[PDB]
Amino acid sequence: MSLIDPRAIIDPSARLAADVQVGPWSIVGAEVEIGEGTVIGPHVVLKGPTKIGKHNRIYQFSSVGEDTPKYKGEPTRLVIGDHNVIREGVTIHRGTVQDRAETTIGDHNLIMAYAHIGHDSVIGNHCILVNNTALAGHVHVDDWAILSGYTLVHQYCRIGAHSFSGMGSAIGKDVPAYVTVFGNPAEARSMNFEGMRRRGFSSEAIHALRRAYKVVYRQGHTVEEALAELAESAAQFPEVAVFRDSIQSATRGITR
Amino acid sequence: MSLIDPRAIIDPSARLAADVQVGPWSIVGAEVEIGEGTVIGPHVVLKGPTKIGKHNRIYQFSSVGEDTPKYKGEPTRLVIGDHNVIREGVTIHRGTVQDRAETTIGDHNLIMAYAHIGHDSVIGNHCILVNNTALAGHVHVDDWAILSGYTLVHQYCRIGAHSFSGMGSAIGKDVPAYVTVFGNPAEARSMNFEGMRRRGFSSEAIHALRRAYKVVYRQGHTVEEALAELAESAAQFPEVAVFRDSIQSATRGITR
Amino acid sequence: MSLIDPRAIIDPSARLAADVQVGPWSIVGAEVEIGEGTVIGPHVVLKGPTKIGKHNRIYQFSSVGEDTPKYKGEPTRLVIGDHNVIREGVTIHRGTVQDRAETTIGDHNLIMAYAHIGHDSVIGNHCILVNNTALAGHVHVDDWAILSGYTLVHQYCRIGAHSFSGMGSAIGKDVPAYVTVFGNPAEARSMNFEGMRRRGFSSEAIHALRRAYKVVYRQGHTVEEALAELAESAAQFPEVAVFRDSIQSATRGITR
Ligand SMILES: CCc1ccccc1OCC(=O)N(CC(=O)NC)Cc1ccc(-n2cncn2)cc1
Ligand SMILES: CCc1ccccc1OCC(=O)N(CC(=O)NC)Cc1ccc(-n2cncn2)cc1
Ligand SMILES: CCc1ccccc1OCC(=O)N(CC(=O)NC)Cc1ccc(-n2cncn2)cc1
Repeated sequence: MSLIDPRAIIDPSARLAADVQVGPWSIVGAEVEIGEGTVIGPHVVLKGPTKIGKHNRIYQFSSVGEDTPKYKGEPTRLVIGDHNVIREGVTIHRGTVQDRAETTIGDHNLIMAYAHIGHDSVIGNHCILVNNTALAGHVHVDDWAILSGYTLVHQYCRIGAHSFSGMGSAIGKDVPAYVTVFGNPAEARSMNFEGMRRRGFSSEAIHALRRAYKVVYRQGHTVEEALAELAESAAQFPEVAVFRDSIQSATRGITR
Repeated sequence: MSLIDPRAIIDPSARLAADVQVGPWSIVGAEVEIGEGTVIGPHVVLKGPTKIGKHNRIYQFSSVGEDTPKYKGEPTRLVIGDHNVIREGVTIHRGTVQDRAETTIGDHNLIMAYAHIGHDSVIGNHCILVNNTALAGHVHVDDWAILSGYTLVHQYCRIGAHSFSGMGSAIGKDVPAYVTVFGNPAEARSMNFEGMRRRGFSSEAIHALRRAYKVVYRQGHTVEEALAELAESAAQFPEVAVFRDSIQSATRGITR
Repeated sequence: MSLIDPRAIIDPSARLAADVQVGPWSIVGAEVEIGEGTVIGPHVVLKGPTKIGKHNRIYQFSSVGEDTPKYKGEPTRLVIGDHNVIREGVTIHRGTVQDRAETTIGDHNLIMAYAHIGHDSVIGNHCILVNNTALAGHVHVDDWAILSGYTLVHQYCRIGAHSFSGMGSAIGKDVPAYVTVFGNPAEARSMNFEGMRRRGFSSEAIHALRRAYKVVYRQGHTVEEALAELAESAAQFPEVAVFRDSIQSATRGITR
């Protein structure tokens, strides 16, 4: 009946909205802030400084807000947005504040059982990290990306918007927006046309993206050559600009 | 010491046989039925509608009977047989009743630490799912199959009786009965002759199965041509019929 | 306030040093011995016969000292040294005493989330097992080895001192000291020069080891031929002797 179970431990410094639910044997640690409509299951460990937004769901056996591995006492933070689902056994680490490297998760994400979000990672909105996906640290996952079960992501990799990885992919380089990748080591296969159609992209945009993939991957061009050729299409289609920008911001080279 | 620990939470609608043991801080949810001689460890989450048979053992940090990912309020079920061992951290999801697709586990299975059994999967008898094996959903695992640690199985795949996967195999196609598969992506290597000898298969049946593997994999035959060539041997040896039948029922093609 | 939380369960046969901390809902099982300065987190399961040394930290949802898979009642043990960190969800199994095959962990090790240490495994000092690394059983990990996230190790493998595995590596053979291995199946790539520099190895020692790698992997020599050509260098440099000794004691062959 009581929203906060009497068997839960709520640190005196934690700040909760009035309707937050916390299950039995859960720990809401010092410096944890939890927003309206959030439901914390039983057996959850929350550590701070962490901000959890509204209408989130965190399942049993999760450890959210764990320590970042420059100096002792350096402020760190984890920020989670709204309408996220964090399934059982998920581990999420905090990130450093002063260098703008906090760990941050946006809205409407689904982080499935035993997934791992390493320190300083940034997840956008509407992403899906399937069971046991592991982000080593400093990984950027843009909107609508889907990482299938047991995908591994090397530190500093960028996962483009609407990209997709096959199960067991081992990502060591950047994944451009819309690109589908598979295997260990991951290799580019195609584009996520299915995702584009579900998102309501025009047939013209999809056609421009199919041509864009060919320019980058099938016409023997260098990254510099491909970027120069994409400028025109990118200026005309915002979806092609999303693709072009992801190749431009690749620091680890692109997955091929 | 009381069989049902006073620190566990037992829903009034749960039905436990008189000798059932439940450890501290476990939750036995509504519509969970537990049979004679079953031992639930501490820190277990059981959710229903779920039926657990006799003489099972469920270890700590497991979540058994989690929600399946057509309509709101559709009755779903999980059925577990007898003499099974579900180790720490295992996750098992329920499945839909209406279409006869509930999640089902038979008898004498060993489901090792952090293994995942996705919605609508069906496991037979005497199977071994090693640490972190993950069945995406709608997977059928036939009797005596052994999936080595960290094996990944794509949705709708069928794992044949007495088959074997090496550690870290990523299975995207059906695995015929007796076949040994390895790697990411999985590739067929041989037959599990060691398993046949442990089961007491005759020298004649083993010989016929060795010839059958060659018909399918080493003589350039198409699946259709292979199935016709095995017809005679399958009528004479029930074990060859198991192999032929697994290739016949392969909807995603066979692992090569 | 109290060092042993009143919500923890301490078996009457367990032996703890006076200053041991045990968090809420943790179970310190029968025949568990815990040394000075060790901190057991909440939701931890410790099973014995197990010895845990001094200044260790064991995190939530870990199962340490679980049963090993000759006869019923054969004495089995797990021994952990000092200054180790065992992160969330780690599973560590005991090993047999009679044949001197107990599971042993030395000092200053870091065993990261969901790692698995199988029965009869031996971990030295200053090792790092990254998230979800799994040692099947009977694995020997020598000092300073680093196994990246999701590394899988086959039973009976030896991981040499200062060696390194890339994320998702599937190790089926021995890894010589200082060697870097990657992929599924694992392949030798180079030497851990970064590790050598962190240990303050001389310029001569770092150069003799680079020469040693070439003798074994780049000059078309057989193992017996390579061991002969290393004999002179091993006599002058103790670090080359460590490399030579790991190749000489390889029972499953060397990773190539
Ligand atoms: C074997 C590893 C594994 C383990 C567990 C699950 C799947 C696994 O591999 C398959 C996989 O990752 N996907 C395919 C699949 O299961 N589709 C349903 C991608 C995927 C896409 C979307 C979603 N969800 C969207 N809302 C809820 N879930 C789920 C998965
Ligand atoms: C590194 C991944 C990994 C992680 C954990 C364990 C093994 C792992 O890989 C090895 C593996 O999966 N097997 C080999 C092995 O450990 N044999 C003992 C298959 C196997 C066959 C049978 C059993 N049983 C256990 N109880 C009864 N049967 C266990 C394994
Ligand atoms: C995706 C799998 C994965 C999952 C989780 C983490 C990393 C993962 O892969 C990367 C990886 O395993 N390493 C690279 C890396 O993260 N370096 C910081 C090796 C490594 C080396 C040293 C240490 N630590 C030393 N002291 C404390 N930790 C950590 C990792």
